[PDB]
Amino acid sequence: VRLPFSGFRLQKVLRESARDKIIFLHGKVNDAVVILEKTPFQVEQVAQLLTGSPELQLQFSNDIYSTYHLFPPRQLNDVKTTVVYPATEKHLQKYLRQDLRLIRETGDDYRNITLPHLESQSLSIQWVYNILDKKAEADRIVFENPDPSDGFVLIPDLKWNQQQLDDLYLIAICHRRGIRSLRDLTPEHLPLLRNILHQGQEAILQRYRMKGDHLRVYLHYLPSYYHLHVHFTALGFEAPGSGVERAHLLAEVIENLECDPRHYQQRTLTFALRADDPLLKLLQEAQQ
Amino acid sequence: VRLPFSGFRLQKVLRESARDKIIFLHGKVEDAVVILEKTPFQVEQVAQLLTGSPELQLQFSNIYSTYHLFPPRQLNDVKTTVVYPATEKHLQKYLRQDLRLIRETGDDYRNITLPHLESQSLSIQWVYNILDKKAEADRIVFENPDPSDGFVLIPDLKWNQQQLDDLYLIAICHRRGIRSLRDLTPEHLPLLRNILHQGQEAILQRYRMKGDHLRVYLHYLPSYYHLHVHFTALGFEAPGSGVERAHLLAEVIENLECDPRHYQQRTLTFALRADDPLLKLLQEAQQ
Ligand SMILES: C[n+]1cn([C@@H]2O[C@H](COP(=O)(O)OP(=O)(O)O)[C@@H](O)[C@H]2O)c2nc(N)[nH]c(=O)c21
Ligand SMILES: C[n+]1cn([C@@H]2O[C@H](COP(=O)(O)O)[C@@H](O)[C@H]2O)c2nc(N)[nH]c(=O)c21
Repeated sequence: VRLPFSGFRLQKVLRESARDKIIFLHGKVNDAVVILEKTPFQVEQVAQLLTGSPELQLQFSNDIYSTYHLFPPRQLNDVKTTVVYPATEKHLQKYLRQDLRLIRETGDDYRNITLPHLESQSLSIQWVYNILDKKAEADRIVFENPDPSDGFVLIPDLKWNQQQLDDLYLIAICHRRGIRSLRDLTPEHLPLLRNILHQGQEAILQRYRMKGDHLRVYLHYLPSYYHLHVHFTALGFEAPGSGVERAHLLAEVIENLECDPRHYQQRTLTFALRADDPLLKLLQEAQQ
Repeated sequence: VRLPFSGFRLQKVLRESARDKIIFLHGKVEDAVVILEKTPFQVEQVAQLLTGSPELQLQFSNIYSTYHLFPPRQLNDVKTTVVYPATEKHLQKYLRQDLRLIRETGDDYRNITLPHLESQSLSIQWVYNILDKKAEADRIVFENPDPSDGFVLIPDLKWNQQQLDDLYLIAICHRRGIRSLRDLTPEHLPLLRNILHQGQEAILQRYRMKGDHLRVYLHYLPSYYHLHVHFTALGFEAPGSGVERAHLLAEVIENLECDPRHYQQRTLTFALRADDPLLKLLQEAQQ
């Protein structure tokens, strides 16, 4: 009934998520990670509490709505506490997560700052080509249009174990090379984009029995690697990644191109960067 | 204080989630919805608890060890929201349902969605209360009182105001009759900009949070049909901030600048519940 160490000095919040009601703490002892997570409610305990006189403090009241701070008895307050002692530097590194900042990249900013900065790094996407010519992961191919210009390869995301449909996640990687991102799309890629959208959906209906209206289909701007690929996710599955600051629906990307051929070269795209990403600093410096 | 009703007979669990530790309850008291949500942690006060004497209880063990922790009163705050009297619309709104996506064309909005929308929607009495100062007046963060281009920025109902990690404010325009994104024309640009700029700058004044820490957007299919803009901490993955729901204000403004008839002509994408009559009406029109 005690911690495996004496005393706890907070050195750094490695990561928090108010959505999941969780925190990851790094504290020195006497190196150790503590993790605190609020628990699910039990229906009967809450219902029992609400027939009575719960300890409440009013936050506000408007018409039929009202909110409060409730301070319930012991039974509902359980915090799942996961300690990690000792902690190597590799444990502290895998929990660390950087604050994100928003950036609004005009078309000119892309050509002058982002693109040059990207060309100065040499992101190897050799792994992608190995999938495309089946040197790697051929067993995982769900569907393929083999057309070198307008085709693609559909594969399940590495983390989706495939044992349920709640969290269905696939990605489509285009066969054609040199499409770095959203920024390179023009009406020329419309047939490719249409193939991914409608053949991708038809593929998933066949393999997994999931209708098209159960699919969020999108690209990421700022993607993690620079060779066009599209995400197909179950709609019921909510993660960061389908957020508006990063996800662009393929269907809408296609319609933008049909209405406005130069949309993705001329228009301003909004995305988030880690606060320590040199690109963030370079875009800021150029915008003031 | 006390709840605005007495008793509570659980009729049904509308929605229950282990992921984000929240429960939505339909009770008789006359209907009421009572929402209970576990709260984010306060950093300086967890560090205090751990260094003193925690109340622990071993469960699993190995370097991985697991416990049940029962903290003192301060860390146990549960965000409690009551709708009372709840209407039939409230009961369906919060009920766990299978969601389907729909791509609503400009014509689908005029012939199907809007006429359905004009039949009925949730009362907007709370919005009129904020604007007329009969409720929540002492929580106003910034008001531009211009009838047409003005708004009131106020803490969202969802936010318990205890930490910044889940900062959440809404800007509600003073001008009536702007039901949603689909009514926005270039004449609304000065308003939308006022919300973007004056809204962000007010957040900078009050909370010291820069605008690049902020996600600022509208919901399409909003639950309440009187234009209002959401302001959340970027680091907060807020429900309703997914691409199938949220439209960045700065992007809406620029859409309007490039193409004046954008939100009347273009196809929007949103999710509807399976028990939503709108979904069936739209699906019949598209088959
Ligand atoms: C009844 N009511 C609803 N809200 C908020 O206003 C927003 C309405 O936003 P919406 O875009 O119409 O969709 P949503 O209900 O699924 O989020 C919500 O985020 C609520 O948290 C409210 N916010 C305040 N401050 N006061 C209220 O009385 C009130
Ligand atoms: C090296 N690699 C990266 N990815 C995907 O690309 C994204 C970025 O990966 P990183 O964590 O290496 O930046 C992830 O979502 C992965 O799903 C990869 N996906 C597959 N299927 N196979 C690979 O070997 C591979």
